[PDB]
Amino acid sequence: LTESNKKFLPFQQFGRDIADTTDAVRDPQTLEILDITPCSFGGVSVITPGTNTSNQVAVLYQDVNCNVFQTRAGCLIGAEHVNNSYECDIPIGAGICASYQTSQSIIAYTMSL
Amino acid sequence: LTESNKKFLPFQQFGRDIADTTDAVRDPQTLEILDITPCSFGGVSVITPGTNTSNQVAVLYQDVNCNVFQTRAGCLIGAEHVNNSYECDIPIGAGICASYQTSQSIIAYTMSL
Amino acid sequence: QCVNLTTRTQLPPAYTNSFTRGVYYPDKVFRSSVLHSTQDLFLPFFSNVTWFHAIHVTKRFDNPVLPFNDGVYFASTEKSNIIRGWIFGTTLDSKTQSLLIVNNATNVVIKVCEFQFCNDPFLGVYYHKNNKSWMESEFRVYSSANNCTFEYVSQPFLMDLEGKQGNFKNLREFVFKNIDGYFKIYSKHTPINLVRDLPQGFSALEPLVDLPIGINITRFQTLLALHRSYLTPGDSSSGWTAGAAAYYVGYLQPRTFLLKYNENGTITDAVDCALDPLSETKCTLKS
Amino acid sequence: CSNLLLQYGSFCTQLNRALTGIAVEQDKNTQEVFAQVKQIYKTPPIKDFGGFNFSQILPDPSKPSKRSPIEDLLFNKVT
Amino acid sequence: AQKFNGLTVLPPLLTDEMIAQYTSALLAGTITSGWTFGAGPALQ
Amino acid sequence: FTVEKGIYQTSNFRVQPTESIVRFPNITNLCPFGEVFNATRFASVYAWNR
Amino acid sequence: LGKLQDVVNQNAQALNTLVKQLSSNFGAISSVLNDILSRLDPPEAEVQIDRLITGRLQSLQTYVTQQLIRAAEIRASANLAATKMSECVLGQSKRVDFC
Amino acid sequence: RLITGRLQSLQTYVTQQLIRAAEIRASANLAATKMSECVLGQSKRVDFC
Ligand SMILES: *[C@@H]1O[C@H](CO)[C@@H](O[C@@H]2O[C@H](CO)[C@@H](O)[C@H](O)[C@H]2NC(C)=O)[C@H](O)[C@H]1NC(C)=O
Ligand SMILES: *[C@@H]1O[C@H](CO)[C@@H](O)[C@H](O)[C@H]1NC(C)=O
Ligand SMILES: *[C@@H]1O[C@H](CO)[C@@H](O)[C@H](O)[C@H]1NC(C)=O
Ligand SMILES: *[C@@H]1O[C@H](CO)[C@@H](O)[C@H](O)[C@H]1NC(C)=O
Ligand SMILES: *[C@@H]1O[C@H](CO)[C@@H](O)[C@H](O)[C@H]1NC(C)=O
Ligand SMILES: *[C@@H]1O[C@H](CO)[C@@H](O)[C@H](O)[C@H]1NC(C)=O
Ligand SMILES: *[C@@H]1O[C@H](CO)[C@@H](O)[C@H](O)[C@H]1NC(C)=O
Ligand SMILES: *[C@@H]1O[C@H](CO)[C@@H](O)[C@H](O)[C@H]1NC(C)=O
Ligand SMILES: *[C@@H]1O[C@H](CO)[C@@H](O)[C@H](O)[C@H]1NC(C)=O
Ligand SMILES: *[C@@H]1O[C@H](CO)[C@@H](O)[C@H](O)[C@H]1NC(C)=O
Ligand SMILES: *[C@@H]1O[C@H](CO)[C@@H](O)[C@H](O)[C@H]1NC(C)=O
Ligand SMILES: *[C@@H]1O[C@H](CO)[C@@H](O)[C@H](O)[C@H]1NC(C)=O
Repeated sequence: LTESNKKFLPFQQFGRDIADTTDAVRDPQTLEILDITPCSFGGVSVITPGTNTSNQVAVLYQDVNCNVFQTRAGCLIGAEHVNNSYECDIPIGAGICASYQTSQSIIAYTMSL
Repeated sequence: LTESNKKFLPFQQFGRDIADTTDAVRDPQTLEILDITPCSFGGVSVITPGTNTSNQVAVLYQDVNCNVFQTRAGCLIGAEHVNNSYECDIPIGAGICASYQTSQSIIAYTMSL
Repeated sequence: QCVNLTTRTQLPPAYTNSFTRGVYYPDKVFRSSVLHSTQDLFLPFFSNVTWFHAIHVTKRFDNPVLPFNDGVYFASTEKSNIIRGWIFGTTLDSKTQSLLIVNNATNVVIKVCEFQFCNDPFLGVYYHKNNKSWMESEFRVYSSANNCTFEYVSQPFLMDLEGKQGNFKNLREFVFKNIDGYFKIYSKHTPINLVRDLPQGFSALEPLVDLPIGINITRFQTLLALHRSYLTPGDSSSGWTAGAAAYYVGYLQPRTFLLKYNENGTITDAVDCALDPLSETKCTLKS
Repeated sequence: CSNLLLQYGSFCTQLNRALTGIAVEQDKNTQEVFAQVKQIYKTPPIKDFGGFNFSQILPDPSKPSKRSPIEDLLFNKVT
Repeated sequence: AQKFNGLTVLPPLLTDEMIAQYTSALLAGTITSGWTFGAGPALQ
Repeated sequence: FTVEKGIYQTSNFRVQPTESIVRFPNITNLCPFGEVFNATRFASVYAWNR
Repeated sequence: LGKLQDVVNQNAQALNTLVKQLSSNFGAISSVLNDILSRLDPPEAEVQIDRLITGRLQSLQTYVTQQLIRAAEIRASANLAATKMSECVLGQSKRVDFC
Repeated sequence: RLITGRLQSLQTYVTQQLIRAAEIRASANLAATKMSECVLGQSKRVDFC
């Protein structure tokens, strides 16, 4: 229930959108306009270096907002972020991939074209 | 109920496969392992020379195992087999076609490339 | 009949970790070269499992009435057959059908009845003077019994009644389940040379007997056997000896398991789906 | 079960015809790719092509199969 | 939006900046080398 | 009424079984009843074994 | 080989899914149609039979649609391969970065 | 019946998206050929570029 910036006419109780979903309801306690947004977004994904290469994995959340790196394609945990760029093999989305390099651990970086 | 060559652990009665179908049941008579295979396979088919050319036909079964010629693509009856090869017109399968040649009857042969 | 014990210094129970243990056949069908996943109560891998001691050197003897959840895992690194059997029930006051699965020196005895169960039943072994053999004489498991229906004997099972203090040489695992009132037994003897920290090797459990009882259950407790040699005065108050043994009790939870069936037809691996993200990835791809 | 299937026999007719069309389309795909020429040309017995070694793509008579060593390596690679 | 009912939209692997970079690289190759860069090393 | 050259699928072939076997065991168990006849001695007619 | 392996694995998994569809009840009280006939009378068990018919019809229709789309993709790839054969194999093609 | 209706709607949407994806794949193949021919060289195909 976020703080909205749009006011209603003084005769309405609900509020819908273009997609016809009730996402705005006036609070009867103090006539406060509050927005509605669902919490569960997307699923989970697992980054695996492969068989006979490593054993540890990295878990990627699709559209969930949060070692731990907040990428543009959700939340990525279990893979450290490094500023340099190499050629990427395991795609993730939004221009950043993940790989297993140098011990050695799973890293995430912006791909090189 | 064919005679299998795989032994069962002495606590099991049923048996399945990769495709999850019960195809091996242990017979409780004297502990014999017997496989299960369906007896009905595929359908029937007909070879017709066409109109204004002939009146007889040749019945072909898709995969049923048996004048009568045992082809690779099932059982073909009503069409004699000849060792020579010409260009083929009516396809049957597995490199063998059928045609109406020299009286004259329906013949089956390996196609020529 | 039964007698009461005397208060003494005991040892608190410890907690240990399982290593790919508690895997049995979930059905009675034959599967070869297929990775089949089933929903059934198993023991989760790498879970903190309870540990109970049975060694003398001190005077450790603990037999709590643990609650019987939906399936239990009972593993013992038995060496000299110190443990005897198990008892079951809800209140143990001759009001319900209490089980008694014991293994005497001549034959296994399974009889669920309404035995007048005491506070701490046990098996007593006495060392004869003229005879150099350990023989069981104190058969104090219950006070009396009234009525029951089921009784099973099976084939005779021979065990050794002599207790030692050396290292263990065998490992026995048991799984007890109750689905729709049907009692399930899964066991397999496995040789090993270790004292603790159960190996990471894999071994499935095959059913032995499948009891159609259909009764009520919620609690369980194990039975132990102590020795009465010439060193101890022979009274069950403060002086006794129990040899050396250790049994593990684990509780089964409903998790999907991906089994590895080889070309022979036995389970080889039991990769999970709710333990590790890598295991979930393995079991979602069925590979 | 068959008695209630007369109410949906047309659906099974469409499904069977679609599968037959798919099968004959798969059959016609091989004729459009490999049957480009209507004359089978034999490889000459002379293997002196100015130094170009063609044994890895031409069939070899050492094996009963007509596949090339590249094709035999290709057949076993896929399942 | 269209995401409130579980209809999540997957972001593309390549952003618009990377596509623009690819187009600029192709443009530079086709004005500075012609077709040599498309069939081998780039020749001035 | 006119059929051209080619393959045609008309119907299906099903091999209907003609015999059925439903025997579950190889033999059933017994109970001790031969001692009624295989006995050292029998009873009389005024007081017979039941 | 990636291209040659997908066309076999997809068909095999579609066949496996078709087999798996017969293990579901589609909201009925049983999966196998023989069990309901043996345990219930045909006048009463007609609705369960019809529900199973509708479920199997839906699964078969989805399989047919998937196979038709796969066949269209295979037809496009076969046309591309035939053109590649007739251009790069049966002669020399002037199209740059095509062969 | 709600399950069946939602399943039917989802299946129809998936079929429409698959057909659209096939058309997009054909268009992308055409665009790739155009990029390889008209851009990465000079194409002798008349009325193609
Ligand atoms: C063409 O290449 C093949 C490679 O397969 C050559 O065959 C090899 O020849 C060497 C030299 O004697 C042998 O040691 C290898 O065992 C051969 N391999 C096979 C698979 O046959 C062949 O000699 C070459 N021919 C020409 C004319 O260059
Ligand atoms: C994620 O949440 C944190 C704290 O709740 C917030 O500071 C951050 O702006 C959020 N990220 C986005 C993209 O809104
Ligand atoms: C490298 O990454 C760190 C991470 O915060 C950043 O502060 C730094 O500016 C980066 N350096 C370069 C050259 O990108
Ligand atoms: C078949 O029956 C006989 C009794 O006539 C029995 O002895 C034998 O063990 C049986 N065979 C089995 C159970 O395999
Ligand atoms: C067909 O059946 C005959 C006799 O039943 C048998 O000899 C033959 O091997 C069978 N063919 C095949 C391909 O199994
Ligand atoms: C065809 O000719 C070959 C020549 O050896 C012979 O072996 C074969 O039996 C002949 N087939 C028929 C059907 O005459
Ligand atoms: C040991 O067991 C307890 C209770 O089951 C649990 O809370 C604890 O996390 C376990 N220890 C470890 C290291 O997981
Ligand atoms: C062993 O105990 C059982 C009861 O559990 C009893 O029936 C049997 O007679 C005992 N054996 C001996 C040798 O006393
Ligand atoms: C045994 O006796 C009790 C009476 O205390 C009775 O409630 C119970 O039903 C009896 N059990 C059987 C199997 O008859
Ligand atoms: C079995 O026990 C449960 C509670 O544990 C009780 O609700 C149920 O009525 C009992 N059933 C019988 C047959 O005693
Ligand atoms: C299982 O059977 C196969 C085939 O007989 C054999 O090769 C394999 O060794 C057997 N496995 C075991 C553990 O005996
Ligand atoms: C009685 O004994 C005879 C011989 O000992 C034996 O053949 C027979 O089967 C037994 N039983 C009956 C019912 O006659």
